Amino acid sequence: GSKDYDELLKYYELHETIGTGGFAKVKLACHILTGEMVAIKIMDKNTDLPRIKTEIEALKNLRHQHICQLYHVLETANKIFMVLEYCPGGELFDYIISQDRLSEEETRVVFRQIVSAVAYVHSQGYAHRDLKPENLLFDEYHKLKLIDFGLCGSLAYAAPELIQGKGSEADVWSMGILLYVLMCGFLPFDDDNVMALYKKIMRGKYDVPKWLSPSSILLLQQMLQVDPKKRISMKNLLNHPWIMQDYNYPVEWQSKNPFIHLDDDCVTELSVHHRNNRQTMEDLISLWQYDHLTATYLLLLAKKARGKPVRLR
Ligand SMILES: O=C(Nc1ccc2c(c1)CCNCC2)c1ccc(-c2cn[nH]c2)cc1OCc1ccccc1
Repeated sequence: GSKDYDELLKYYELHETIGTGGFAKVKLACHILTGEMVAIKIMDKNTDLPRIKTEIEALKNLRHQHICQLYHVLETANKIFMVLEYCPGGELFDYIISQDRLSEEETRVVFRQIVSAVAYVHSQGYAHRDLKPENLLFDEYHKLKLIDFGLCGSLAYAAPELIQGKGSEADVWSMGILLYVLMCGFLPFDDDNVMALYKKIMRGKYDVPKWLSPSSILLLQQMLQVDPKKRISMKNLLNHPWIMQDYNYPVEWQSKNPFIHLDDDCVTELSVHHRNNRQTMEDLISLWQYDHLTATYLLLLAKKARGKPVRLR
């Protein structure tokens, strides 16, 4: 009887509704061809348009093993549907509060996935501008994926010039706020009034607790430079000693999930399902229109790395 869930329910089986906040709620669901669990961000357009499409059109052109992958895309008459990677681990935010502060070791593993994500985003020419621990999840395998692109509670991680409206280096500051929140358990510049914080952010003076490594403070000092030209570049960030402390080899920000290389095993299987020549489907898949076929393929080689047999229904 669903009037708007026509197309969706033809390709997915609905499950437990999550995310309820009027503006958007995410319901997990099962891709029936692949039997693979997905999350679907449901938004009606009665409660904006461009900010969302700026996120979706970004996500259309970025693929990376630490960005929450976007599959099919669907727009109803008064609704919009986005299916994305399954991220049951939850926010890194709650993961922070789970165990008070985070060890330098544990903070190092989380953070290097973050830089590899953000360093790849910058290669393609985008900046996320809104980096908060509420915007990065854990997949089924404790890998980290970033969401809520949108811009391409959110002021504390904002760079000084981002409040000045005066360009990728705003994230290097945001990641510096992240790391401080990671190893400790609190923010560099927070307080109850927004007026006082603007002052503290432009002032750039923040405390430094007991437990922090002499290697950390250096890195944060290079990251929390109100001078964006004196802020540390992404190039030096990928080779930095704190980042190469134990885990000792360059941050592999190179996307291992490509727009260019189509896995044969998945495309051979996909062609027998549609009754096409394999060469015919390969070019068709490379369109990446983010309709059903793209969802089927990208959850098929995902099913492959999952270890499952590469089958449909
Ligand atoms: O599948 C997602 N989340 C998710 C799935 C299962 C469970 C949990 C969470 C909470 C842990 N215990 C219950 C199991 C999931 C995947 C992608 C996106 C997403 C991708 N772009 N934008 C949003 C959002 C998702 O959720 C939203 C969420 C809900 C509660 C907190 C944190 C996050």
